[PDB]
This record gives sequence, structure tokens and C-alpha cells, in this order.
Amino acid sequence: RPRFSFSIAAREGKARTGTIEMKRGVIRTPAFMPVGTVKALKPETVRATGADIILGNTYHLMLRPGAERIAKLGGLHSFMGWDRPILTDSGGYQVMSLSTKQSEEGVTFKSHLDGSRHMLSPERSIEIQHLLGSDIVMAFDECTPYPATPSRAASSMERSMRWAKRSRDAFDSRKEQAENAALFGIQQGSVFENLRQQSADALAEIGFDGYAVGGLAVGEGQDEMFRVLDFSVPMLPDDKPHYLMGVGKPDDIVGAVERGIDMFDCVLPTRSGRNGQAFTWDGPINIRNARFSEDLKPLDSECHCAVCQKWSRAYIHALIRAGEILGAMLMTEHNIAFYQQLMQKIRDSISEGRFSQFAQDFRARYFA
Amino acid sequence: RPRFSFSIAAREGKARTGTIEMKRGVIRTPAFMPVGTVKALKPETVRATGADIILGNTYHLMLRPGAERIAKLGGLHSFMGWDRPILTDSGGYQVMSLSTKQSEEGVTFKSHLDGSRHMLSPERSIEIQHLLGSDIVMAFDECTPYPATPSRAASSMERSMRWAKRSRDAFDSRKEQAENAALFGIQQGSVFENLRQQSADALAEIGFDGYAVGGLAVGEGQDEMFRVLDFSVPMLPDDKPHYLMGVGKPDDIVGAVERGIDMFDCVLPTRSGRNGQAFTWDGPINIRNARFSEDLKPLDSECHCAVCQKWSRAYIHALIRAGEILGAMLMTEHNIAFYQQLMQKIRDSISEGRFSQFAQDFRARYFA
Ligand SMILES: [Zn+2]
Ligand SMILES: [Zn+2]
Repeated sequence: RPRFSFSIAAREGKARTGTIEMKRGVIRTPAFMPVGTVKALKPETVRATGADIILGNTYHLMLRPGAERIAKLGGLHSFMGWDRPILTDSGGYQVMSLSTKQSEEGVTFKSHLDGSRHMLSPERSIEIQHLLGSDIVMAFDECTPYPATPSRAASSMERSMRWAKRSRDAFDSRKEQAENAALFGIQQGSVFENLRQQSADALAEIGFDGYAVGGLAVGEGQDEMFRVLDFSVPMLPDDKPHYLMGVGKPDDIVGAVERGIDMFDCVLPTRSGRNGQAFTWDGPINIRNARFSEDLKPLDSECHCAVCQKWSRAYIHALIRAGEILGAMLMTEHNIAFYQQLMQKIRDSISEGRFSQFAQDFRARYFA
Repeated sequence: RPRFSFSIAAREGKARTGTIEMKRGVIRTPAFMPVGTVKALKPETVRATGADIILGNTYHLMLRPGAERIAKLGGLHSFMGWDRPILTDSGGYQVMSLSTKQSEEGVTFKSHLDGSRHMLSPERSIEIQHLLGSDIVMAFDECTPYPATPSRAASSMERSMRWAKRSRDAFDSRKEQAENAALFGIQQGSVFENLRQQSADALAEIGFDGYAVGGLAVGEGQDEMFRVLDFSVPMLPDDKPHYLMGVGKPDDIVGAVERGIDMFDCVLPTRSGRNGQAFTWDGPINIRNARFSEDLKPLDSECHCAVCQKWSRAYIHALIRAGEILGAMLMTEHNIAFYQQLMQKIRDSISEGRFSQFAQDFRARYFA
């Protein structure tokens, strides 16, 4: 297989379906990436749900067990037992939310677990992702809060573009990484169309294997997110994958695909699983609710996952109520499987030129 | 299959190997019963380790979700998705340790979860085990603390024998239960040989499908336990299974089989799993210890379980250190698989007339 090849097989409006070919496997797009361990699931179970690629959280791995240790033990794929592609984030987002002194060189921060001091820069982020053995590497950027003034959004976007060039050069300096992995750049600019355009222009001049739309899902609400995607995604190179970071709910995903997004990740299906929220085609349910205590139906009436084949709502209700590990295992398997089934229906409907109708039918039932 | 048939295929000294045939499956003996949900494992994984039967904890089930509710939903087998035999305890032990007013009629207690008041008697215990759909039902007895004076041990043994007769009559009164399940009686009498003999005589006069040795593993230490088993197990009917409740460590199991025990249960391999303790043929290890942080070997060098096929000590170390659910999943699968492999080696060595040598070789390596 090639290092990286994105092929578009079918289109409907702004929506696309296709494949990314990488050395460790093929990724069907639009794709949902479960976030990693993928909590409460063995890798074989994650694969059985249909996932082609998972996301590794760089910030957590660099604190424990550490990037150098993972490299010494053979890299992240070997360590956790997932042999398909892994996308790693840059680590910078969780620094600004979980761990600080920022500068043009990077950020220094104290670990939220031990108070130990750490450093992240474009160069060190790319190095850590190399040590983990990531297949898709994210450029290191600077986050813009919401809301942001135009001056603040411009300053952070401009720094992010300088850091994108440093990320590109760091990635390219490392022969093994340049030859075997891919590098994605991140568009910034908050809700401002001129800043998004300047960011897209800068990233395309540098050149990346794919382009993320950054700075969304930070509190702006779905209407505003869709409005920004409306003008932002067409600014990115059409022939490369478009990645919406940190999104999201099923209806967010459908609307984002309608606007040209190809890749998604979020902790929602996993985090919601342990919390009691199960996704169904008729909307989410909270399995902890007393109304499910004697409900013999599966979590979802149509879902093909192994949980819905075997166990009832009533049983999963009792497990989650009791705080049993198996309740988290089953809820998470179902939720990840539901997301993969959603992505499959999206890919099929685009391939068949009926995605617009699918999106209408999905929303009508999901919000009935 | 018959309701209950115990056949002894081979003997060596006091040790026996054979089979229990029941309507829901065959149990190979000596048997280790994992305790149930079996924490952090799907039923198919429990079966894949080699378990023929699991134990259901009646005290926990009667509080949540409740025995009547489980019956309304189709019984415990259907509820949790395990279709092979289930042995249920009487509930009385956990009342005396987790939840009280005791009398000749039974015990009343307050739930440790909600303060709600509950009742257990021989009749109600048998009824709850019927509602759960248990295949092997335990008679309801009264526990004797260790140490116990002779007068106290005699009073509790005598009450236990009266309650054993009430358990027998309650079980036999219920046609569906009498025809499809089995009933085990529990020998009491603390460390006193004359009381153990009186208890064995009383239980055999009533007549049970199997006989447990109760009142051990309550703080007496291994030497004293083995001394009591030395004289207690031969008092029980030879042609029925002998069950040592709440035991135990691998070396306890080997020594108890040498003294004629056929069945075991304990929470140790599951509870130890989440705590970091992994069993190996060279003794237990605590995977949390820093010495395992870069150890690429499996938990045990000989173990055939799926965990030892796929993941390293270093990875499981990192999971357990981080408190990840998957660390508990993997540790528990390995520990239960280790116990089943121990039981298989015991059965094979008895069948081949080399159990004495196996026991010597096992102890020499396990305690090296
Ligand atoms: Zn499902
Ligand atoms: Zn193992």
C-alpha cells in the first residue's frame, strides 16, 4: 500500500465518500474514529464494530507511560495491540484544558497527575507522535477560545500558521516518519471568514496530506458551527480529506458531512456509554431511567451489534445502576457500533446518490 | 441429561475426578466456579476460559435487581446470558457480613445500600434461589465465627441441621425445582470432630445431592483448615460431590483436593485481578510493581489464555496503574483462565495416577 492516497469514489452536493489508503490499512470515508486504550474494549472488539482507524490522545500518553517508554516497547500499535492506522492529536488541546506558560516557542505546563513540569512545541509534538508511531500526525497549533475577539483570533491563527510550518519541517526532517506517516494541518480563525481564508491559504501553501477544521465544538452551538463550516470547508483543498476535530453528536456528523467533512472523532459514544446514554435511531436514551428496569428489548431495535443480539435494556440498566464494569463494556460497544453503522449508512447513501434523503429521514426519526 | 448424576472416573488416595451431569450441562470435577455478572467479563469469555459452572451471589441479587424481577424477566440464566449450570449460595453469609436480628425462624436485616429491611429464612432462601432459576441450590445455614467455643459451635451446628431439614422440605415442595435442580447441604461444627460427625450424620439422614464443608476459610489458617478437612471430608457420603465454600488460593485448592474436595469457589482471582495480583506457575505477582513497567513477557510464560497470547506485562501494568477498565478485564480473564488450567492439570493428573507428584511439583515451583 502507499504511504497515503485519498480517492473520492462518489459525491452528492458537498458530501463525498471514498477511501484513504495507508500502509497499515484502508480507511473508509466519511469515517468515525473512536478515541483511545479505547476505554472498556479490546482492540478486536473495536475492529468488530467497523472502525478502520482509532485516535490516540498524545497528552495522556506523554504523561503515562511516556512516549520514550512506548517507543522502547515497540510503539503504540504493538503496545496496545491495534495493528491498523492510528491518528494522534498534537497534545496541545488537553494542555490548555487539563494541565502553564505559553510563548512563541511552545508551552510549558505542570502535569495534572504529578505536578511534574513538561514542554510541548511544534518540534516536540511531532517527535512524540513519531515515538508513538502514529500513522496520521496532527500539526501543533494554538487554540482560540469561544468567544474570541477578532484581534485575538487573528493572533492565534497567525501563530498557528507559523507553528504549522514548523510542524511540517519537523515531520519532513525525520526520514522514517516522512516516508511512512501522513501530516494534517489545522485551519483556525474562529468564526471570521477572512481569517479562515487566510489560514486555508497558508496551510495549502505549506502543503499537508489532509486538513482539519479547528476551533469548532468549543461552545458555539450547532447553528453557528454549521454556518462556519458552510464557508470554511470550501476554502480547503478539495482533493484532500477534511477532518472536523471533536465532533460529535449523530446529527452534528450528518450535517457536517453535508458540508464536506470526511473524518470525525469524539469521546461522546465512549464517555456517554459509561454515563448511561445509549444512541438509538429514535434518539438517545438514558438506560439508568427506571422505565427500562423491565424492558426486554435491545438497546436499539435495528442495531446489528453483539450487545443488541444478546442482552436486554433491563440487564444493562441493572449493570449501570450497580456500577458494574460489564455495564460500561456493553454500553460502549453498542455506542461505537451505532456510530459505525451511521457512517456506513452515510457512505452508502452518498455512493447511491440518496444522501440528501437519508439526512432528512434520519433527522425526522431521531428527533421525533 | 438427568437432573443430577455424579460419576467418579478415577481416584488417587482421597482425590477424585469425575463429572456432574445436569440438565444444563456437564461439570468436570474437581471444578473451580467463578463468582458472579462475573465482574468485567462477558459470559462467552468466562466459558472460553474453561468454566463449566458459575456461582451466583443470592444476597446481592435479592437486593438489586430483586429475585421477583429476575423471575419476571425470565430467570438469571436468560438475564445475564449464561446458559450452563449456576450454583447459588443461600444469601446467609453476606447477611452476617455486609448488611440484624436472628432467631430460630431466620434473620431480618437492613440493606447496606438503602436501609430497607429484608428477611431470610430457609424457606425464603430456597424460594429466592427458585426465582433465580438456580441449578444447584444451597441449604440455608447459620454461620459459626472463628474462633468459636464448643457450646456456640454446637448451638449453631444444631440450628443449621434444623434449617437443613427445612431447606430440604421447602425445595421438595416445589415441583419445578425438585425435578430440575439439585440441593446441597452444608456441614458445620467448627474445628470440633464430634460436632462435624454429628453434622455429617444429620445431613446424610436428610439426604442431599452434594455436601459442602462449611465454616472454614474464616481466619483459621491453612494448617488448621487442612487438619479439619482431614477428618471432616471422610464423614460425608463418598458417592456425592464435596464442596469447599470460599476456597481459595491455588495451594489451598491442591491441598483440599488431596483431602477429597471436588468443588471450589472464591472471589480471589476476580478481586485480585482488579487489585493488580496475577497468578503464575511461579507464584503470584503484583503487576503494579515498577519492575514490570518495561517487561515485554506475558503475565505467565506457559499460560494459554488470550491475554497471555496478546498483551505484555508492561501494557497491563500501565492499564492497572491508570485505573483503566481494560486492565481489570485483562487481569480477570487471565486469573480465571489460570484457575481453570490448574483444575485441568489436577483432573488430568488424578486420571493418570500422578496427582501426588503433580502436587509436589506444583508447590515446589509455586513457592520457589
Ligand atoms: Zn447495539
Ligand atoms: Zn494468561
